[PDB]
Amino acid sequence: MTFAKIKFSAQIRLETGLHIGGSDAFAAIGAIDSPVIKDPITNLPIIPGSSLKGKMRTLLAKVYNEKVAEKPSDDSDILSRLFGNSKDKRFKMGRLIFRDAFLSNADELDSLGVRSYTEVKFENTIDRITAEANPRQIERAIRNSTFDFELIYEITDENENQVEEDFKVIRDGLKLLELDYLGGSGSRGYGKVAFENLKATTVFGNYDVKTLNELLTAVV
Amino acid sequence: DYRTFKLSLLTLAPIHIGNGEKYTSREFIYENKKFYFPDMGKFYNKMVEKRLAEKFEAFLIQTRPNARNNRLISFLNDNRIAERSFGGYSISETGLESDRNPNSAGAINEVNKFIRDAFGNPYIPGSSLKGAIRTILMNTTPKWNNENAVNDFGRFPKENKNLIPWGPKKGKEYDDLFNAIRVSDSKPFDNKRLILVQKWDYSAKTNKAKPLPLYRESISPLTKIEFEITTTTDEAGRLIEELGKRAQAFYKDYKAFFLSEFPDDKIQANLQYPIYLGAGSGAWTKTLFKQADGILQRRYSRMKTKMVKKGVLKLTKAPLKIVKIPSGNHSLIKNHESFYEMGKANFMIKEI
Amino acid sequence: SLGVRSYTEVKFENTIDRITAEANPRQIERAIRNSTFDFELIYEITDENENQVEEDFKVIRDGLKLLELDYLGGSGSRGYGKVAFENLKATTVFGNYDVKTLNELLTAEV
Amino acid sequence: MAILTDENYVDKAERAISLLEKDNKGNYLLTTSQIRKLLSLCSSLYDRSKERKFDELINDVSYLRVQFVYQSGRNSVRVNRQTFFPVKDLVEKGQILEALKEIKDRETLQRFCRYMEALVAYFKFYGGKD
Amino acid sequence: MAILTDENYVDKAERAISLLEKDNKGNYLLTTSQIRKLLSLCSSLYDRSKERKFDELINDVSYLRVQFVYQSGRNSVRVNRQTFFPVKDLVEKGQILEALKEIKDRETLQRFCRYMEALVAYFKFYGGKD
RNA sequence: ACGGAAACCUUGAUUCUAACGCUACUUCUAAAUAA
Repeated sequence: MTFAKIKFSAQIRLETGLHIGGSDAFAAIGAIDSPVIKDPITNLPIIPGSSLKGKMRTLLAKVYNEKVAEKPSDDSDILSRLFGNSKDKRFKMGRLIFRDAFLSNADELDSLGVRSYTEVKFENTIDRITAEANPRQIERAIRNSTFDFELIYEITDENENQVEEDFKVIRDGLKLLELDYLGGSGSRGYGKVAFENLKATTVFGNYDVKTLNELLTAVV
Repeated sequence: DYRTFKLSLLTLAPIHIGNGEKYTSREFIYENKKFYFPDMGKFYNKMVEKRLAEKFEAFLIQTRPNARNNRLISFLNDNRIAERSFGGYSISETGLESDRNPNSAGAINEVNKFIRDAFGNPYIPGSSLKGAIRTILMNTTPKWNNENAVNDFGRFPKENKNLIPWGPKKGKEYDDLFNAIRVSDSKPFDNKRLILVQKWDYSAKTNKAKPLPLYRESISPLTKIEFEITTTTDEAGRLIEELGKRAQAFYKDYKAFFLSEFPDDKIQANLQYPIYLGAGSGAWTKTLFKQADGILQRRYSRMKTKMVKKGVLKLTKAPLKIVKIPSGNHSLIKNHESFYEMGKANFMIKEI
Repeated sequence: SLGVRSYTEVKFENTIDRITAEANPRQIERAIRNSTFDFELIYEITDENENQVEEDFKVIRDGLKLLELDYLGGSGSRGYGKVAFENLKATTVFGNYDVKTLNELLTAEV
Repeated sequence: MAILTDENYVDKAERAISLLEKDNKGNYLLTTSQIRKLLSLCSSLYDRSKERKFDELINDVSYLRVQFVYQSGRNSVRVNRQTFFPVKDLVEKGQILEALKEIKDRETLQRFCRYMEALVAYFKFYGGKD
Repeated sequence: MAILTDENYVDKAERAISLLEKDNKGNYLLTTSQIRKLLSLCSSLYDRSKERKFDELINDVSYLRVQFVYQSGRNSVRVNRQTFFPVKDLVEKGQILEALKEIKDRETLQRFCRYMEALVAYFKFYGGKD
């Protein structure tokens, strides 16, 4: 009925480091490593909301669909209602707004004795016949680097008897993200994240989320 | 959906996973039966408050030190400094870290670094364990360890990297087996569990160990590390749940192919599922030795360090340790000359 | 002064199919994160009761708060266009009107 | 006096690297794998000089200087029974240490970092190997 | 002699583009992804020259020259068992470094920027990929 | 004691919706011959 906005605010802590990617537009003169996406001003690593939204949608598409989902526009009611759908007039604008995650504990990381906020992992491949190695370099955000994760969920008139299902979907999306890796070569041990201090606060309108915060802490 | 396994790794022998860097002789001091590895930034900071920057520059810029101007302890003693606390870390003296003595001229001119994260603590990357697991699975499967694993359509034989399908293929469902096996990396396991082992080679034709000037930083024996292996598909789930009984089969093939020719008192015994991690373990532990035999030898036929027959056995030296297993007292090695099989470890995999 | 070389960055993204997992790339243009823009909004008072002008002030404040909590134009569902209004204040440029309480509530509510 | 000015450091890179040593076949002796850590430190220090002032950037500059004086003496390439030390000759010809000595504020620090970028760029221009 | 005059730079860009290297299949080895950074830097310098004097744009021209030199030798393509440098031959044939050296006032800067725009337009006209 | 005097081409309208810079990859192999 009434309009409200619930802001899920968390801290993404990198258990392992994170290689989001991007192209060599901020790459240093002489560096041959694959760069990580960086702020154009501070050059600190960031987690773009596009990667979070894409990985969360792909993970939830294997749980809340029970269909084929050849394309993103074919997703179910429960997912297109939150993440949006370009081929449905009722779900063109989703109720979930993701935000870019920026570094927050740079001071703490410096107090921990860190020379640079990004590291260069050397990593090779071995031929199984000739035993000849071909090394390369991958740039990753360092471990124990927290980012501010802000997600905004609107509660309009259509958000009757569906807010709890949306909360469940958001919770299990974060759970699946913790169970999986954020963007990168996470099949070798990258991108492992953990969401800390996960709480929901009504930033606009009137809504009681006292039953949501305890249930957030109880599982996630 | 996802099956998560815990892999507990217990090193039975020193394990080295380098990063390309090397401590030169002017970065560590051998004294008080320990190897101190000072941080050069803090070293410079406390020798600019003591006004010895210029002679330090002359000590490090120097291109050809003869015998003793190559050691940092020589600089420390020449200029009368006794303030050895500039960050860093210390490695307890093994005893067996090197032939000759750690003093005098030759000693240890280079120490291969262990892989360390941005905070300076060591860890085992998940890609190293994944490479070992991939070698185990490929070498124990007749559809992957066959004649199709070589690519003779070229100048020299090389591995058929597309024998196991990978990558996105146009108009085809995803068929990547090893994207499902998501091996994570360890946690920082502190700098107190490292030693300075040296590479020795044992030739079956000569029957004596030959030391080599290749010194490494390796994890001490009897070190417990924990990895998480997340699997998403049923095929890779069956493969990982069979990682034990596949490691045993791979080790049985390896023992009947290579390790049987060497004296049984050098080859170690297994408490848990065998595995070979890190550098210096040998080429056969990193290859499909059923197919790579003949090709790998021919790669080195025209070099000075010729590979003769199937090669030599890599046997480092680290202190003997005995485990009070609930069966008796199991010594790690069967020889009194303190000869570990470098790069060996054991593991147990559960389904937590 | 912050050493920037371009006022617009290029964000590289990709889209991967759910069946074949092929990454079709793309690149789009973004404004720099910490850019500021001069925002001027002029409100006119004619035949409007004190209750009406107060209601309009409340609606303007709620509009600015909603713009802060939502995204300005673009692909804001993926972390775009998040704006915040700094040094927000109201000064009567024409006529005589008291905006002391309006400025106080503009600084409080923001 | 100063060795680096905003009008000549680019041209100074030309004279610094054109006189580097070379094998008999004509290829260069220095490779990017030897000066990788120095370039990373210079890039990070230039990146941090934008936001953070110079009164707490002195230790990073001292670390960069000691790293230069380490990598110059450490790296060596032996060709045809003849040893050579390419990073030391790069530092000697490019006057890297003397430029590091004159770094006193943000502007000269950024000029030195851009000089390092010029040196590596032009080294890649004339066939340097990674 | 001036290498870029107001009545020949488009023709020079044509001649340069038509003279670039090619493989067996008749495709350009240079791609716009390799020269994207240079194009962005040239565009930013162009729209900064409209309202800002040249005496405080020397750093931007210096960086632009450094980037051209770097990207000339950074990227290469392995074809027919030999390595090609596309941006290097583009710079050598188009005399980019020679136009950069002669940049002295605002008009020469803007002329060089327009020459680069003509070069990319013509490169895309003759089948240059992305 | 001007075919002249009076007349705003003005009112509202987000260049917006969907999209993981993704895929496989152990910083690793070789120790001959002489003594």
